[PDB]
Amino acid sequence: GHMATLKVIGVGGGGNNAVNRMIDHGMNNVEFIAINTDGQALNLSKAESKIQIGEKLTRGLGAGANPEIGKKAAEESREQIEDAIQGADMVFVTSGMGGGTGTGAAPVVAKIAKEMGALTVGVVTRPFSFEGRKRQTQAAAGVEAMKAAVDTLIVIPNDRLLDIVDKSTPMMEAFKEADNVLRQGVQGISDLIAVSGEVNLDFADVKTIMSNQGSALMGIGVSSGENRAVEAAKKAISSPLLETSIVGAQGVLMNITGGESLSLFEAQEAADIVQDAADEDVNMIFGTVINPELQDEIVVTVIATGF
Ligand SMILES: Nc1nc2c(ncn2[C@@H]2O[C@H](COP(=O)(O)OP(=O)(O)O)[C@@H](O)[C@H]2O)c(=O)[nH]1
Ligand SMILES: [Ca+2]
Repeated sequence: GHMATLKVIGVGGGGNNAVNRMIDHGMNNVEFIAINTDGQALNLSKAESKIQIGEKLTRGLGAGANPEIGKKAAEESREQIEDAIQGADMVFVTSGMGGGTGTGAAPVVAKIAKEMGALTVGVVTRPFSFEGRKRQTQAAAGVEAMKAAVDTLIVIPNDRLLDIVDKSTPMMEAFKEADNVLRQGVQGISDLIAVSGEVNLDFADVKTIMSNQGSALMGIGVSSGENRAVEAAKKAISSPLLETSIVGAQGVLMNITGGESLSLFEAQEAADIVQDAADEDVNMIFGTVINPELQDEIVVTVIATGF
């Protein structure tokens, strides 16, 4: 055996910027892979592994808003993509839908990951409405192709970022908020793999919840004090940036981490928050971790599928 190998793959411009920001944030025990047609951008990537696709197609330029070029680029470079993926137990593919490279290449990358045996999760954005109808239609086709290629898919409509900014919030700060969805999803899985919990969840439970499902939610909530478990649970399933909310989820992996004070009653409260918000008879895979380093803080991690 071995400790489950996680890789995060950015595809196209937005995907590679997300990768750069995650690397800078400080994510460890995860392999980052940068994939792009655009050689200028790739040269500035902080990823250990860089794959320039479509060298013969684009000659180092981007795909110029043509998803067919992105797709053919990924197909041209299938063997480099396979080699980069090799060894992964789980692959996260992140990309902004609507352009030429991500829209076409990301679903090929996802297909390669899955056909190689990796549990494959996509986290992708839809374009802002101000970008126009063609962009939205191209992105929609990209989303549908991603859905057909991944085990689970998380979609972030960029329009939702307009819900969390004020008129002065810098664009890059809004982009960082979107980054949180993938980054915390990855970190929650990394944490599950690395610690043997008092009620343990491991990579086999992640596979059960995420394999061949469709839409997904991945969230984390942290709270302290009086109603900390309910508050943390509510935060975990809060989805202002998510196309897919908790509502309708029929399978949930939920892990609760706390100090020695973590109460049985609290654990039930948190479970009930998730079950009630889903408004379904949820099949739960429940975990608990006692970290005595923690004091009054409680952390609730949720992965929801089965929509
Ligand atoms: N949230 C977010 N969205 C992005 C970012 N970069 C690009 N986008 C979105 O992604 C779409 C495609 O852009 P890009 O990834 O550069 O295109 P590509 O390189 O040709 O695949 C754009 O239409 C934007 O909606 C980013 O850093 N954050
Ligand atoms: Ca564990």
